[PDB]
Amino acid sequence: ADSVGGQQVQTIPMIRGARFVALFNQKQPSYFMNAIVSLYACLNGYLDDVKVQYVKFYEYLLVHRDLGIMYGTAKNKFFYMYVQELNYLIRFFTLNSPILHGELEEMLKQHTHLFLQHYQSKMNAIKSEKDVKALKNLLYSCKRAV
Amino acid sequence: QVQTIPMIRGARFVALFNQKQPSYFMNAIVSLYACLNGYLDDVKVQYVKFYEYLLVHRDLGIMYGTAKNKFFYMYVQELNYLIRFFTLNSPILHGELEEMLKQHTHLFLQHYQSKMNAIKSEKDVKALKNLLYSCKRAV
Amino acid sequence: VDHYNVAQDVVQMLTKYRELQDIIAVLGIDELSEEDKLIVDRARKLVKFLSQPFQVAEVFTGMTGHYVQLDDTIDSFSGLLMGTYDQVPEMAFYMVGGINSVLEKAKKMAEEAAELEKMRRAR
Amino acid sequence: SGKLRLYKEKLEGYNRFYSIVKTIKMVTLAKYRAAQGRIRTRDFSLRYTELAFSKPQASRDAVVAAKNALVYIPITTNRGSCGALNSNIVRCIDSVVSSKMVLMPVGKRGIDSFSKLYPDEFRYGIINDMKESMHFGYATFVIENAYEVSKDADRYQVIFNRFVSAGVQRNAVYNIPSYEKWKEDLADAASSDNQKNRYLFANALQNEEEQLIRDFFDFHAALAVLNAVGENELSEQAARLVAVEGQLTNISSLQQRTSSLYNKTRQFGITAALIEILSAMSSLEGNAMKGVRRNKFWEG
Ligand SMILES: O=c1ccn([C@@H]2O[C@H](COP(=O)(O)OP(=O)(O)OP(=O)(O)O)[C@@H](O)[C@H]2O)c(=O)[nH]1
Repeated sequence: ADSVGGQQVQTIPMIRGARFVALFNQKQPSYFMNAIVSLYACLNGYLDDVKVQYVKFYEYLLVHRDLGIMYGTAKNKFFYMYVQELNYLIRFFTLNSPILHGELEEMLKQHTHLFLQHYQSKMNAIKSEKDVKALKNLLYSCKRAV
Repeated sequence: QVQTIPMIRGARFVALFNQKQPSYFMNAIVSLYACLNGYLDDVKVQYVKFYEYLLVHRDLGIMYGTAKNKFFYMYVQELNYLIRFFTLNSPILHGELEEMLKQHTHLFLQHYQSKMNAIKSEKDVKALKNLLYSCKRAV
Repeated sequence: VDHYNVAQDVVQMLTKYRELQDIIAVLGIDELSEEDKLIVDRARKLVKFLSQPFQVAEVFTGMTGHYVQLDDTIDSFSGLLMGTYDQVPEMAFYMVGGINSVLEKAKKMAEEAAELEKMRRAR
Repeated sequence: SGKLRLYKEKLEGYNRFYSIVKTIKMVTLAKYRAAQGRIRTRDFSLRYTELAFSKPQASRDAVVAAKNALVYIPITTNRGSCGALNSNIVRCIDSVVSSKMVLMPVGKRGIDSFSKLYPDEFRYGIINDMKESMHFGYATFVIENAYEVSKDADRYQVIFNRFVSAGVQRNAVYNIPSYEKWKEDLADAASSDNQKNRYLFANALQNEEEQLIRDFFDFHAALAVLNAVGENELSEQAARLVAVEGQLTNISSLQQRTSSLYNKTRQFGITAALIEILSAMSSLEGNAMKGVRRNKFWEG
């Protein structure tokens, strides 16, 4: 409200408020586990290094994919986003609990590292007439996919 | 802040208009005449109510034994109908009016405002504020 | 008459504090004169001193509530406005009732600070 | 209705305007504070410039005596909303109108204000984008353009705004006489007992070469211009805050007035609609007529 006509200052509250506003965009209702995990990841600053345009793609990879398993780096024993039955364990035990807090942080850190290393790096190197359109279509599809 | 003669008298008049109870005709007209003729120019705005209270109720001239008027005193409430008859500018009631106003202003500036301008103690500041509150509510 | 005078003084100080808050937000704290700084400190103490814990909230807040007498409030605010309690820390007025509570909280804060400093010197 | 929505839209627009002006106030205050640092670092660069040019002189003889061009370099802001600075500068210039007056104003507002009022006493103006810090190069550009405007000029009067405090912005003048007149005055001070405060300064200058003296003259003239522009910028930022605060107060008054009108209009509209409906209902009821009752009246 105090930077409408001036260059904004990229402080921590704004760096996370932008992502939070970006995450609220969705077409279909979200399963509780996916939504709470994404909100927790954005709350602890795991999306600080992710551009606001790629937040939806990051969330889609977190939910419907598993970078750790893809690159053979996942070390968690049970906490994986493909285990849809962790929703009730999360509901009974909050994310800020020793049962789930450690593996949750490990998975989020690994996913953020792999994303920044592999996907966003290629996104920032897009220079063509068709790759740009393909990236735009992918981002739009991910916007209404999660 | 340029303060010309009209501004000073206007501020004093606005200060005098602050009232709680209706004022007797003689007191109100005498105070208005004193303010209009520039007798409150040296009096600070915040002390106008105290000055008016001293003029109406108390009598500095009698207190310090420096009174020269024969009849014109604020304690003589009978003068109200004499003032109402001719004017405050009549030659009968003009000389004594000016004399008592000048004496009251001189004594006030010499004794009361001089001391009020030399108050720094927190207790004395509170006492002065209480005095001003009381005066503003009683003439 | 004392009640009315104290109430008017508190209102005037709060209004002046709002004006000074605007000024410092524009220019800065260090630009205020000596009188303005004292007014700001007293007004902040007043704002912190107007809060009170209710006995109804003892179960939830866990701290005993206070029932302040009328004369006690008048005396406390009159003393604060004059400047008698210019040495008490600002936080001593937060969520307390009366003036005795302020003194007790200030003493407890001083004791806690002394104990912490003594422990620090050991290590 | 439409009129109610009209007032609602007007109030929303005023709110948007108020928010934008508040952001402008914040931005201006940021630069006011950011370039407030000058205050600590000023009032020491121009010490021997005083000796070079400070002279208590009458405002008439210095004006009437000269028969060559009198250059004037008023300092004016590019953007409006500063306040009364430009108006006061224009008034000062108007009071000094002469057949010898020549204007090389500074800033877009100064150009646009002195071009129309003084068409035959205006040559061209200088403009600086407020992107970098006011530096020596800008002052040198101004001085070079001033010389080229009138090289045989009796003096070069710079009029600017001095920022005494956050709320005080006075008008100040720097007078820069021609090299010949300055040399004459310097020689008189060095020789005669008069101008005893500049005696050492004048004698020191005379001992040196003439190129050094000319460089000294140009260097200190540029310093004076630099001081003038810096103070004008600071005064403009401060002065600008007053104008922005005035605009905010005006916008708030307009918002209050429009809100009052909106409330009044909606109440009147509701009342009028209800009265119209009730009038229609009463008209319908009145036309109704009670017919003959078909009941056993005798059975009672
Ligand atoms: O033919 C000449 C004569 C004199 N000068 C110049 O006139 C000035 C006379 O200066 P001084 O003779 O008064 O002082 P100085 O010995 O300390 O000289 P510097 O070492 O400071 O230069 C000096 O700055 C000298 O260079 C010339 O440049 N050319």
